[PDB]
Amino acid sequence: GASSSRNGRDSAAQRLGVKRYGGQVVKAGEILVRQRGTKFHPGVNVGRGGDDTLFAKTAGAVEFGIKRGRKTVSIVG
Amino acid sequence: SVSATRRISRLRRHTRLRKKLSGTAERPRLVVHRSARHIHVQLVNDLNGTTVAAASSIEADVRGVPGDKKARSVRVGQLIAERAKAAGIDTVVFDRGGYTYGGRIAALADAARENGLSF
Amino acid sequence: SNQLRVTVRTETGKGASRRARRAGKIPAVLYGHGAEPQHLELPGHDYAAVLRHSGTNAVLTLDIAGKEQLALTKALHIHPIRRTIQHADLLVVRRGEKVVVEVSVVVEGQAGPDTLVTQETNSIEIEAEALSIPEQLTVSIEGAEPGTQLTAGQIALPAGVSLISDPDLLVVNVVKA
Amino acid sequence: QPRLKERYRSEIRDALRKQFGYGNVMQIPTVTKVVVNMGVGEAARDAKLINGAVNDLALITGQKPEVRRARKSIAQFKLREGMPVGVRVTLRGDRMWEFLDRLTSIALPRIRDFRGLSPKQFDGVGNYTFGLAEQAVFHEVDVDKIDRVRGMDINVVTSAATDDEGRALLRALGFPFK
Amino acid sequence: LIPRKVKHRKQHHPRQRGIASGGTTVNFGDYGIQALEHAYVTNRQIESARIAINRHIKRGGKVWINIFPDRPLTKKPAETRMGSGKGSPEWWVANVKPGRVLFELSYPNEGVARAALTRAIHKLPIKARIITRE
Amino acid sequence: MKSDIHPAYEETTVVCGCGNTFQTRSTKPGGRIVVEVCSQCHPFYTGGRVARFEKRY
RNA sequence: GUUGCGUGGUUCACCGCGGAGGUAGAGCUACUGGAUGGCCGAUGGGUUACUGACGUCAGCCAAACUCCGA
RNA sequence: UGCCUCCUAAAAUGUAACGGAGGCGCCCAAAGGUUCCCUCAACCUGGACGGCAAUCAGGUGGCGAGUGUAAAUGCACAAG
RNA sequence: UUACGGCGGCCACAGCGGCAGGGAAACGCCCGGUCCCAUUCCGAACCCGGAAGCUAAGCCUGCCAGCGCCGAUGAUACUGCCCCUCCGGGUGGAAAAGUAGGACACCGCCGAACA
Ligand SMILES: [Mg+2]
Ligand SMILES: [Mg+2]
Ligand SMILES: [Mg+2]
Ligand SMILES: [Mg+2]
Ligand SMILES: [Mg+2]
Ligand SMILES: [Mg+2]
Ligand SMILES: [Mg+2]
Ligand SMILES: [Mg+2]
Ligand SMILES: [Mg+2]
Ligand SMILES: [Mg+2]
Ligand SMILES: [Mg+2]
Ligand SMILES: [Mg+2]
Ligand SMILES: [Mg+2]
Ligand SMILES: [Mg+2]
Ligand SMILES: [Mg+2]
Ligand SMILES: [Mg+2]
Ligand SMILES: [Mg+2]
Ligand SMILES: [Mg+2]
Ligand SMILES: [Mg+2]
Ligand SMILES: [Mg+2]
Ligand SMILES: [Mg+2]
Ligand SMILES: [Mg+2]
Ligand SMILES: [Zn+2]
Repeated sequence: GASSSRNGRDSAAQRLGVKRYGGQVVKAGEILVRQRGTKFHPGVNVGRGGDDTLFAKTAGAVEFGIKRGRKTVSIVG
Repeated sequence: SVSATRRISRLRRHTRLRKKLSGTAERPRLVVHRSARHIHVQLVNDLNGTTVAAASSIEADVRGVPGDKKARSVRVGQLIAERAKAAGIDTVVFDRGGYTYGGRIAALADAARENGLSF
Repeated sequence: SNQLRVTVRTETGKGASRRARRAGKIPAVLYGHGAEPQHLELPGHDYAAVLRHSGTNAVLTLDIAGKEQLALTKALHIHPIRRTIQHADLLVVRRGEKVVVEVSVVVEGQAGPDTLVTQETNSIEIEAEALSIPEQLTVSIEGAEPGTQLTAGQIALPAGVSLISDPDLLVVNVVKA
Repeated sequence: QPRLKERYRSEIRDALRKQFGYGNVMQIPTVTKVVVNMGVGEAARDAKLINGAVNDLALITGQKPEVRRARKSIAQFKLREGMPVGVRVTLRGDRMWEFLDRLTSIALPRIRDFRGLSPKQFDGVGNYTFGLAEQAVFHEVDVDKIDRVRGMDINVVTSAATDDEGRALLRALGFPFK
Repeated sequence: LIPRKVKHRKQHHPRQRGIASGGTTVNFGDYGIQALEHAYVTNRQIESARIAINRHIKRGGKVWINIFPDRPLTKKPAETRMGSGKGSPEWWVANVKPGRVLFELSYPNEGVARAALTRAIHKLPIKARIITRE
Repeated sequence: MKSDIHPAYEETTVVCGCGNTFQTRSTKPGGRIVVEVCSQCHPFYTGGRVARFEKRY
C-alpha cells in the first residue's frame, strides 16, 4: 500500500475573532478583536496593537461602525 | 490640466496628514488655505465641524499692509492669534492644508506662536 | 375578449400559497404605475387556458371584487418538474403605453442546397402600444445559401412596433452540411 | 530672450487663429517640453554609459541628464532589474527654445543624405517624435573626444489637441516635412 | 469528455440533494431530455447516449450536450485495506439533479426526434422524460 | 542641483559660409561656432527607356 | 460525582433590545479556475473548407471561487 | 513525529483520520526608526539601433501590479 | 437670498460620461526667477515676487438614465421546531436572482456679496 507521505500536518488554531461584542461594557486595556491584518480598524478610544490586536484605551461600551467602507470598532466613554 | 492636477494632488496631501491630526474643543485645528494672492485661516474643532475663529487677507486691515506676500501673512497670523484668545483658546494644532511648511505658511505660524498660541 | 374573474387574497405567506394551490388557484400580484401592489388569486385552469391561446402577452380583463382592470402578464414562475404555473406577475395597462414585450419569431423557408438552418434567439423584445401586441412576427428564407444570416435588424415588424432589443441579434444562421 | 520665442508670439501665435478658428487665445498650441534620451541598451554589458551617454547630452542640450534604470529583468536582453540602460534630459523654458532653434538651423540639415522628416509621426495628440542616428549632427560635441557612435530620439510635446493642429505648429516653427 | 485541467485533483463527492435551479428548460433546440432523479452521470454514459442519438437520425439536425463531466471520482488500488491515503482519480462525472436538461435535439420530424431521445434514456442511470419548448 | 554640476552655458555666435549669422546660447568654448551649411543654404529647403533609345538614334 | 465551609439568584428558560459572522442557498462580464452552442476572427496549417487566440451573444459549474447571503 | 498557513469544520471559539494542499529550522545595519513626496500592472498610438517585451513621449487604466519568503487575512488613505 | 470661496459630515440614490451657460469679491489658469526654498535631469512640480492677459481648462450652475449604482411587494430556494415510514405536511423565519421603480445626492459651521 502507498502512503499520504506528502500530507498529514497542520498548525495550531489561533483563537482569532471578536472577543467583545457590541454594547458590551469593557475596562481600559481589554482586547476587543484579535485578527490577522485589519479586518476591523480602530476608532475613537481604540488602538491597533502590534499584531493587529484592537484593544481598549478607555473604559466604556463597544460599538461597531462604518467609516468610508472600512468597518471600525469604537468605544463610547 | 495643470490646475486640475494641482487641486487633486494638494487635497491628497491634505488627506494624508488628516489621518494623524484632528483638532478638538480644547485644542482646535488651525487650517491654512493658501492661494496666489491671499491666504485664509480658521479654527475648525473637528467634533461637530464648527469654526470658532477665522481670518484672511481679503479684509481691509490686511489689505492695506505694505510689503510682500510674507508681510501680509504675519498680519493675518496676528489676527487669529487674538480672535482665538478672545474665544478662550491658548493651544492649537497646526494644519498645513497640504502645502509645504515654509515660506508664507510658516510666517503665519510664527506670528501665531508669538502672540499667544502655544503650538 | 379575456374575461378573467379574480379575488383578493386574504392571508399571504408560504403556508397560504400552498393552500391556494390545493384549491386549484394561482397566487399573483398586480403592480403598476406607481400604485401599491395588489395581492390576488387567479382561477387556475381559466388562467391556464387564456395563455394557452392568445400567446403569453394576452391582455386580460380582471374582476377585482367587482372592479374592472386591464393587465398584461409580466412574468410567470413555472415549476421545473410539475411544469405548472406557481406565480404570476401582472402589470396594469391603460389603452396604449410604450410597454416592452418579447414576442416569438417564427421561421419560414426552404434550405434548398446543402444547408442546415439554426435559430439562436426565439423572441425579440419589441415595444408597442399596450393593447395591440402582435401574436408573433415572422421571418422568411428565400432559399438561402450557406452564408447570409438574418438578424433582428431586417425583421418584418409593423407600424407602432419598434425594435429596442439590439439591431444585431442573430435570429437565423445558415451553414454548410 | 531666445529668438525662436519672440518669433513664436509675433506671427505664429496669430497665424494659428486664422487657420484654426479659436475663440480664445488660451487655446493656441505651444510646445511645452522637448525630451531627448539615448537608450543605451549596450550598457547592461560592460557598464560604460558614463562618458558615453551622459557627457554628450550635457554638451548637446546644456544640462546634465538623468540616468534611467531598468524596471523589469528580461533574460534575452541579458538585462537585470535596477541596471542603468537609459539616459534622459528634459528641456523647459529658454533652454528649450534655444535647443529647437539650434536643432533646426544648423543641426537637422547635417543629417547625411537628408530629405526631410515624416509628417505622419504624430501619435494622435500632436506630439512629434523622430530619431537621430549619430552624435555628429551637433557641433557642440566633437568626433575625437567620444566613444562609440549612438543615436537618440527626440520628443516634442505640444499643447495641441490633434495631429494636424500640431503639424501646423511645427511647420510654422521651422520643422522640414516631406 | 474530459477536462484539460482541474485546480483540485481530489475532491469530495458532489451532493445529490435538491432540485435543479439552473438549466431546467430547453434553450438551444426543440426537444430535450429532462432528468427526474439524482445520479452521477459519467462520461462513458454520455458518449453512449450521444452516439445513440446520432445513429438514429444519421444526418440532418443538431445535438446539444449541455452537461460536462468535470467532477472527478477516486478509487483505491484493488485488494487494499482501508486508509493509507485517498485513492487516485478514476472517473469523470457530472452531478445531475431532478429538473436538469441533459441533451437537446433539433430535427424536422417529430417522430424520429422523439424516438432518438428514447434510445438515449435507455443508456442513462436515471428515469428521465422528453420535454419540448413548452 | 542647479549649481556647478551642469556644464557651462553662455552666449554663442553662429555663422555660416552662406552669409547667415544669428545669436544663441550654447556650450561651445569661446562662443565662435562656425557651420558650413545651415537652414538657409541647404537643399530640400529651397530645392524613360523609350527616350534612351530615341537619344541613340 | 459527592461532602464540609462560604457566597446568594449571580445559573437556566422565554420576551425585547444591542452585536460579530460567510454555512445552506444562490450568483459569476464581481474575482480565480472549469466549461456548451453561436458570431467575429489573432496567429498557426495546407496560396486559404484546417487550428479558431482575444472578444461578444445565450445557457451552466466549483470543499480549498465569492459582488451576495439566511 | 515539533512550529506556521489553508480546506475539511456544519456563518462565534474549538473539532478527528496513514483525510485534501503547501511551507519553516531563515534573511535585512536596511528590507529597522522617523519625516516628507509619489502611484501600479496591463492595453493603445508614435519613436535611431530595438525584436512580443530594455529606455522615451502621449493616451487609457481604482487596482487585475506589488509585499524578502508558503498561505490566509490585509494594504491604493497605502502596509506598495 | 446667492450659476460665491473654504472646512466637515457622508462615502455612488452621491460615481463616470455627455451637452449647455457662468466670472462683483473670491477660486484659478497666468506673467517672472532678484531673495528663502526646489528638481536622482528640468522654476514642469515644490517655493518666492508679481497682476499684462483670460474664463479655454479646473471649479461652480442647469439639463440628460446613456454606462454604473440603489431596489421593493409577491413568489421560490434554504431553514428552527413539530407531526410523519418514505413522500410530504403544520407552525415560525426567509434569500440570491429578476421585476415595478428610484436616482444626475443631502446636511452642518465659517467667510464674502446680499439682509
Ligand atoms: Mg489554522
Ligand atoms: Mg513584532
Ligand atoms: Mg445556477
Ligand atoms: Mg435572549
Ligand atoms: Mg438579535
Ligand atoms: Mg445575523
Ligand atoms: Mg471559506
Ligand atoms: Mg452550495
Ligand atoms: Mg470564467
Ligand atoms: Mg466561444
Ligand atoms: Mg461557498
Ligand atoms: Mg458552528
Ligand atoms: Mg468556526
Ligand atoms: Mg515538510
Ligand atoms: Mg529607512
Ligand atoms: Mg516575516
Ligand atoms: Mg512604503
Ligand atoms: Mg472677479
Ligand atoms: Mg515658471
Ligand atoms: Mg466654458
Ligand atoms: Mg421579500
Ligand atoms: Mg435582489
Ligand atoms: Zn548658410
